[PDB]
Amino acid sequence: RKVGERLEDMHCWKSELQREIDELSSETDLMMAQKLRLQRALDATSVPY
Amino acid sequence: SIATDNLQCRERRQHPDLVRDYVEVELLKETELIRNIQELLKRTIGQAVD
Amino acid sequence: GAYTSSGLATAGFRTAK
Amino acid sequence: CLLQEIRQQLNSDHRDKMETLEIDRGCLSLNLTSPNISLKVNPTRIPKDSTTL
Amino acid sequence: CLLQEIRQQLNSDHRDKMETLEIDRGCLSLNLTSPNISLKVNPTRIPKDSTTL
Amino acid sequence: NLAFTNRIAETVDAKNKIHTHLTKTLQEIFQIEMTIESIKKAIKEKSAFLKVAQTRLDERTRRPNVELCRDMAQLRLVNEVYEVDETIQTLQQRLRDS
Amino acid sequence: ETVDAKNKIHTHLTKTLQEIFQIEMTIESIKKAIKEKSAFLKVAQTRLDERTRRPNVELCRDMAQLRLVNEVYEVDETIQTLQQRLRDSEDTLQSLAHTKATLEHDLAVKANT
Amino acid sequence: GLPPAYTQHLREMAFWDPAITAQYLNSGPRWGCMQWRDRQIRGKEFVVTRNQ
Amino acid sequence: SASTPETWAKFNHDNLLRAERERLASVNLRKLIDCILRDTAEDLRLQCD
Amino acid sequence: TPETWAKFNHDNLLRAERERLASVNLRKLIDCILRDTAEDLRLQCD
Amino acid sequence: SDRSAQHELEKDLSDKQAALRIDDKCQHLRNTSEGVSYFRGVERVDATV
Amino acid sequence: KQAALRIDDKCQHLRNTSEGVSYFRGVERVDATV
Amino acid sequence: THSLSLPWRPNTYYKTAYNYPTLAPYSSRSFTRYTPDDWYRSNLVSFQESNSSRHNSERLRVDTSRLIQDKYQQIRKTQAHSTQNLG
Amino acid sequence: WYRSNLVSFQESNSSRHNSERLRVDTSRLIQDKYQQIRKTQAHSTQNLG
Amino acid sequence: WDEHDNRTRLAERIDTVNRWKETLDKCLTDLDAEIDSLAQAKESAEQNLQAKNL
Repeated sequence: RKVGERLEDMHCWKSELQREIDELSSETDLMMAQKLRLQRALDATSVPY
Repeated sequence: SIATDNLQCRERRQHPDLVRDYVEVELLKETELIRNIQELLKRTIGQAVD
Repeated sequence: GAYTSSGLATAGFRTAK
Repeated sequence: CLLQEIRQQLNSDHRDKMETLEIDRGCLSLNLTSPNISLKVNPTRIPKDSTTL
Repeated sequence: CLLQEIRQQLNSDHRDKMETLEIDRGCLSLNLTSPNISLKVNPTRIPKDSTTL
Repeated sequence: NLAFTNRIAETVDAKNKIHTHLTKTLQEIFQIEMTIESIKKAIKEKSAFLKVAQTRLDERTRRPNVELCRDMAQLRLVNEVYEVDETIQTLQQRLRDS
Repeated sequence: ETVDAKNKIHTHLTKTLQEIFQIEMTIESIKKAIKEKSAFLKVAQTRLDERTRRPNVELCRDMAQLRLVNEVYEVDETIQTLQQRLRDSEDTLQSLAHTKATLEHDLAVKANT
Repeated sequence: GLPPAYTQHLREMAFWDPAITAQYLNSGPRWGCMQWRDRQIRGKEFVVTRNQ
Repeated sequence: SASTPETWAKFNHDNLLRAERERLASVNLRKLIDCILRDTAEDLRLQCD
Repeated sequence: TPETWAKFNHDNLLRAERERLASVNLRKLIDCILRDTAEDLRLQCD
Repeated sequence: SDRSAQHELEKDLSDKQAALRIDDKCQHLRNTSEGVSYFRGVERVDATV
Repeated sequence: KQAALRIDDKCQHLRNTSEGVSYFRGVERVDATV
Repeated sequence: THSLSLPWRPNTYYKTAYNYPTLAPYSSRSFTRYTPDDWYRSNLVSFQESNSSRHNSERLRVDTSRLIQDKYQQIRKTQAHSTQNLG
Repeated sequence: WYRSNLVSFQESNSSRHNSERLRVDTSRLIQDKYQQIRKTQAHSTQNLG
Repeated sequence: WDEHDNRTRLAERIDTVNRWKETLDKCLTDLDAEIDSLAQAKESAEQNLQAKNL
């Protein structure tokens, strides 16, 4: 019974770490998408010079 | 080299006469004195070329 | 002069007797 | 003006291939007993890019 | 002890080779344009150490 | 007492090549100290070169209205400044790793 | 007024060179203080590391340990404050060099007159 | 003797890059966000220059 | 053994807190980048006009 | 002026003589410290 | 019973002697002692009984 | 011409810690060239 | 709620805290007699750990020496170029 | 022509009294830190003894 | 033209002195290897001498 209770305890931290790494991956994808706009803006400002 | 050779040499000594005698403390002083001497010679060598 | 800035890490080792 | 634009695109493509070469050489340099290896989450997935050869 | 002797002689000779390379490469890099170009006190001065080839 | 003979030979061999490993570790620590000293000397020398180049450029840029000229040496000095910046940063990274 | 203006700039420049020499000496003194406090941290933490290898009941929550923790914290605050002093002295030396270049240019242009 | 980007900086009109080191000359990327930084964990190796 | 349960739980909780703080910082960075690009485009349009 | 000319030359001569003085001071400290180290090492060997 | 109590005092004596050697070598440790080096995190790391 | 010559002569004759070599900051950013 | 075990062995904690600095203290707040296989395991791990650290330091020295030579030569040649251009 | 002169002398003497205050406070802090740390080192030797 | 031919002579001397330095580098590294390989053999004689002590 104690061993089963410990398994039930470890499942919560497993799920939390899984959820947090997936949310970090989605957020850094959105930040890379915001990063490419700055490079294209730099080129489109290199034109009017 | 001769000081480290004598320090390692005095560890073959059999277990009644494996001793910390007058020789051991003077050999420890010899090792530290030799290293201090050659480190200070290196530092004055560094001063000379500057 | 006095080597107050440099410390090497070693000595002529014997443990306990 | 046209030559300036073409050189901008070729600069971007050169940057992409240099970063690619660098990551692939790191992945080759990894071996056994290396301090960076671990079990990775979902390593068989296909990302949103998914370009073909 | 003999190996230590030979090591010390070869180390001194190697250090001398590094010094003469380090000064002669700068002598080659001297140009017509450099600041420290000057009339020295006595050219064709054979020094006290005359060691031929 | 043969079990004791076994155990003493076993522990004595453990002692002996522990001693060998200790000697090699101390010698490598010595050479590590000498390498980090070389790194620090290199960093202060590159700082001196940066001093010289940037002093030359700021002394040059006070020139009158007609002689404000974009010579080759100005571009060379700008490239030199950013080159020695990259050199300095690489030397600090190697210092931290050592 | 060219002559006494030029003499005023000359006195300002000479004393400025003096003061910059003193500020450089101050910089080197702060550097020496920093490296000696680093050696003191080295001694204290090596002692604290070697001390905790004791036998089972000899691991003791002594006033020596309850003082060594404040030792490491106080030398950390000391080296932090001295690093801050180094940054401030570099900033003031920058301002002095700016004033030196400005009055050098003004000395030259008034000396042309 | 000099390469082309410095020459078009020498000339009159602004047909040059606002960023001075050209990517066909630099060893490294401009504005490149990756290091491959490893951490000290005992028994597992420390590899310098993973990107090369 | 190598850990007590409070130590092991605090280990995992500190990892979660640091990762959450970094996600919030990246969100704020994305909002800053959008504001910067908006201001750039409007100022350069006004100058060309 | 000639006074600046002579002043400039004598000031650099002064700097050169200061350099010679520093070299002689270093020479004296060097041969003293070699005598000290050699005597101490032979004493501890005895 | 007497042999038992004598052995208990002898093992405590061994513990005190080794701790005495440790605290002696800590006491004579000055600066310029040729035995010091940096240590990281020792200000937080402790086992204490 | 003489003013430009004396400035550039002074700038040419520097070496590694000749005299008066000093840290400045931000003269890398100027481009005010006619 | 810890307890006192008469033999106390914090060696694993010392290794773990040397690896990771943010593990807060392991102290008694609020099986003896190792098997012979652990005796061989401990000294083989000691020997491999020393060899690993020593070889990492060796590879760092050779890379560092080549780096120092390269940077010194590069900056000297660039300074020579700038002096030629001002001349 | 006067308003350049007065501003030049103002910036000169401002930089001077800033630097003099800096130097005297620097020497005071160096002496304070030296004596404090030497004192607590002596305390460390006392408690180990 | 005399400037150029003496430039060639001096570059040749750079080549020869660099050749001699590169030729002594191998001897230095090999002497390090040889003193370590000989120092192991005395340690073999060490352990053999105690093995004949008992």
